[PDB]
Amino acid sequence: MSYPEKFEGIAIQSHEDWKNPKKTKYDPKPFYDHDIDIKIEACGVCGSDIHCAAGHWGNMKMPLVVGHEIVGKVVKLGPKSNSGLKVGQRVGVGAQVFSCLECDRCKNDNEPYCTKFVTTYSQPYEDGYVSQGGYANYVRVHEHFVVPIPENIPSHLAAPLLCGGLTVYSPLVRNGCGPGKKVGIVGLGGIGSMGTLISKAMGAETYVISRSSRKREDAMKMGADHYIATLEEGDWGEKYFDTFDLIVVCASSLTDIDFNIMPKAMKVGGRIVSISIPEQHEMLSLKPYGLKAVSISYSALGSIKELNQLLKLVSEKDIKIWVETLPVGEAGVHEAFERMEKGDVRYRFTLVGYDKEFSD
Amino acid sequence: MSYPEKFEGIAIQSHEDWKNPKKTKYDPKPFYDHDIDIKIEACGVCGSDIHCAAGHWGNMKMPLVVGHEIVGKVVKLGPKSNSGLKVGQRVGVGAQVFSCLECDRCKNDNEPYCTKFVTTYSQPYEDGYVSQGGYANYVRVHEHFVVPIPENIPSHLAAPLLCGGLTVYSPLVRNGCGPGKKVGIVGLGGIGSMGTLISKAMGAETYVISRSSRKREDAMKMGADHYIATLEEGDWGEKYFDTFDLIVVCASSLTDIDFNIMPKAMKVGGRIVSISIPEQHEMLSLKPYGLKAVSISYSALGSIKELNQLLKLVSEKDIKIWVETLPVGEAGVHEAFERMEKGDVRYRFTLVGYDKEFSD
Ligand SMILES: [Zn+2]
Ligand SMILES: [Zn+2]
Ligand SMILES: [Zn+2]
Ligand SMILES: [Zn+2]
Repeated sequence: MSYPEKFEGIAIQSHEDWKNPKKTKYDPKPFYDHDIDIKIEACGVCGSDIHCAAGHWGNMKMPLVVGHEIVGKVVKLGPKSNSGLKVGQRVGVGAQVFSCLECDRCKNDNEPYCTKFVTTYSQPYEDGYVSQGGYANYVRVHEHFVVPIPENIPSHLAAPLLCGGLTVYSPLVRNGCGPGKKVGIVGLGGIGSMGTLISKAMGAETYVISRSSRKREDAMKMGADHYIATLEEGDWGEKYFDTFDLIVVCASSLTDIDFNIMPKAMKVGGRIVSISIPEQHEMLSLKPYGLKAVSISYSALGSIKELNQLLKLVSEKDIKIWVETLPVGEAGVHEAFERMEKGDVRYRFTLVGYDKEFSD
Repeated sequence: MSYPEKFEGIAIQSHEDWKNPKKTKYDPKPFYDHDIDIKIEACGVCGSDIHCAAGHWGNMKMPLVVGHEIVGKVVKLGPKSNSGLKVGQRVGVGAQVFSCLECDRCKNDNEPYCTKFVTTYSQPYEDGYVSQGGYANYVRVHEHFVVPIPENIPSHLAAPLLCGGLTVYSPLVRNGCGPGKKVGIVGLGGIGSMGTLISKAMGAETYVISRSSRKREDAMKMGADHYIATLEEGDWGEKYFDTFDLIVVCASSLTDIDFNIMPKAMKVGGRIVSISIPEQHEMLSLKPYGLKAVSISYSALGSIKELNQLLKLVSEKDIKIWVETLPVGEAGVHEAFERMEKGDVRYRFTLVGYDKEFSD
């Protein structure tokens, strides 16, 4: 039925047919004093969306509404709200929808790494409800995770930042991506793109590192000071020896990426940071010997503090990311999905046209 | 014969009988304009010494004089010397005996990571000679790697710093080991000890992390604010969850050290740094998933700049390391070796009594 009691959205019915989501009606999460209800109007299709649906993460309780690069308007503030959000205000939600907010890690701004962390969708809250939202009309989120969206940034062009962009940003900021640093982006995909842009925006000689050359042109349109085609190198680590300060590996899987060569290209003290989460059956594997004065680590999402920093940056220096809009709906999602697997996206798919798909 | 033309020392004759070195006479490295000849009077027995001799590193050209925690006196400066060393001066030499000194990494103070790096022993120079020195009367080293040894630091108590100590120091300094930081030392062995001391000396709440409790008493005598016995924990990473900033793993091998638990105990941004080099057939193996906001890397020796920093620190705050002297000679080395394998050392063995073992 109408808003209040029931939410509607394009939802997965079975991992078996994850490519065919059907519009569905479901009960929202119980509303809490700090929660906020946001009427959605745009949602970036995140690679994670695809892996989840396909069940690459495991068997998830269905039905299931995916999507977590949300940009909608505030349509109802809970009793104890104090974040300073007004009703009808333009807001965003990313991958995190809950945290404890009391631990050291939260107070210290590392909510993605909280003991009691909960993700936007597919995860049951401490009370049982399995997080939904995304490819739907409304999403119910705790105010700490809802953010203001700068005026100049358009919805379809902001949403992707709530997750993908943030994901690249966090490690880039945290590891000094800035003036005079040499940064490599491994995998000019959805997240790969924003990182390439975000990276430059920060003033770092950005190198884009892909396999073929299919994307050389784009990487360069994006402002990448350099591009590297692995298949055309034999030993790129050898050629680019001692050049990088930081390399953020953001690629769907971690198979076609030899991790015994990469270190060579890192400066003493260099850092390789992966943004990936592949089909569980996968593991990041590399020869130990090589981590000689070069560290390797993994990163998850970012802290809302940073999510804000990014939005601001994307806003202040007019960062135009590459998005191709699709119409929300059993179809749009389908295409969206279909294509994302084929890798047939000009980097980011932002679902829109929410207004004319759910009605009243 | 006498000094000039031939050097003498206790040398390995075959990996097969690496425990029975025999006093030997061998031709020094050709003398070069910056080289320096140091008459040895003390040399710390380094774990590396043991692995090399045993052939854990591979088949090495024999005879072979091991030892690279050298402390002797300057007995001959080469033509172009300018380091400012005087003759008869007290000096030290560690594991590095050569570098290019022109590359970025050298000028930038990372000579251990130089393209043309050469180690004190077992390595042929760009000209062919296989680096010796250590358990001998004289060692011939390029001035860049010979260092002044503070007055107050006794020889047998300084030598171990030239390698072991430096090895722990480097990563500790480089990763902020200091006031208000929580640091863990994994493996209270030779290097483990100095690190425990050095660490405290710098003002870091030092935790010592070993297997049994056999060393609890010592670790505490050393000033360790805490001690942890793995075998008595079941899940120490769980108990010490989110506590460490840095952990330096300095243990002979890397087998009895589960690396899927350690990350848990690291703070977001924490760092695990190994100092180990095990019997080649070995590899540092751990579940990928865990490097969540925690990085893992490896480190080699230190930069002479740091080697100096350490000597200074050990000197200014009177750091007494744990050394048990032995008499250089077919015997002393034997015992030294024998014991080091059994692990029967109160941390560091410093060979001495060089004066009365080689004569004229
Ligand atoms: Zn995501
Ligand atoms: Zn928390
Ligand atoms: Zn050594
Ligand atoms: Zn060099």
